[PDB]
Amino acid sequence: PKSMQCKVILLDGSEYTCDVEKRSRGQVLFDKVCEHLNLLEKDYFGLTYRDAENQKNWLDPAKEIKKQVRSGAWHFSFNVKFYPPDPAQLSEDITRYYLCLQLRDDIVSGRLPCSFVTLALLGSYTVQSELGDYDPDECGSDYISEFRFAPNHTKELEDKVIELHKSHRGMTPAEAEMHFLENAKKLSMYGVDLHHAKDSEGVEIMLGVCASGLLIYRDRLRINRFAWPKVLKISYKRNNFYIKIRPGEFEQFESTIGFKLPNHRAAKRLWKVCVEHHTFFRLL
Ligand SMILES: CNS(=O)(=O)Cc1cc(C)on1
Repeated sequence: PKSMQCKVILLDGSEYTCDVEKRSRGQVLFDKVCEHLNLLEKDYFGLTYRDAENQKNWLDPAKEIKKQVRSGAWHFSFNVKFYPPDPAQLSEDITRYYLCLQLRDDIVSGRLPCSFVTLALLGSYTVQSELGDYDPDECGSDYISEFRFAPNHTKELEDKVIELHKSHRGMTPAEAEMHFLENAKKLSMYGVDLHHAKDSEGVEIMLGVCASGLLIYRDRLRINRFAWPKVLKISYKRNNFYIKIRPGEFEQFESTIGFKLPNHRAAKRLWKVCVEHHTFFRLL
């Protein structure tokens, strides 16, 4: 029984290595990584790989790993797939922990834009969670944390992290992680998966996929939103993505909105993440 070596980048930046039978479904590898992480609330997470075009794809747990990675290396990342709008209601602290680690990467990467004050406040909770109570002995007037807090670090930002860290004396790691999440969950790009696209007129837009629905970013004043309940049918054909928008009261017909994606693979990927978000965040 032939086994393939799998390498998974964990959210703390370390590498987990295991073996699975070469005909294994994605669920097999996912279960091994989740057991390694002592993670029970597995439903919010998944594994990503890079396709032949270097695009991030979700590893489908129902399908063979080899028929997804195809010609590519068996290298993956462990990531949050469904960002909970209500992190307080997750049953375990360790779930909230992995969600914080993902969000810290969302912030440092620039995928999750954040004001100066929120960067400093999120930083201060991470520092409290990881070092515990503020200690002056560690930090002088010229202190710069090992912690990456932001896409661009400034001395002013480091100073504000410390000032807020001082206010958190006695806060437990679980408590600081919950505060991190209560702030992060409010950011306008929290849990928004962005896809480049063109509207039916050729104008360049972003489509955002998240808990509350499909978002269409056209300009800083032209932002459309389709709550999942208002979405009957999601389809793709060639380079095109389509959503069937439910008839308004007393309207005779559904409305159809069409987008142009860069290529057929980009259209399919957007369709799949939409269907998965629609299913997941249909109901409670
Ligand atoms: C605490 N989790 S949440 O995403 O905020 C709500 C939710 C969705 C599903 C499924 O289970 N719970």
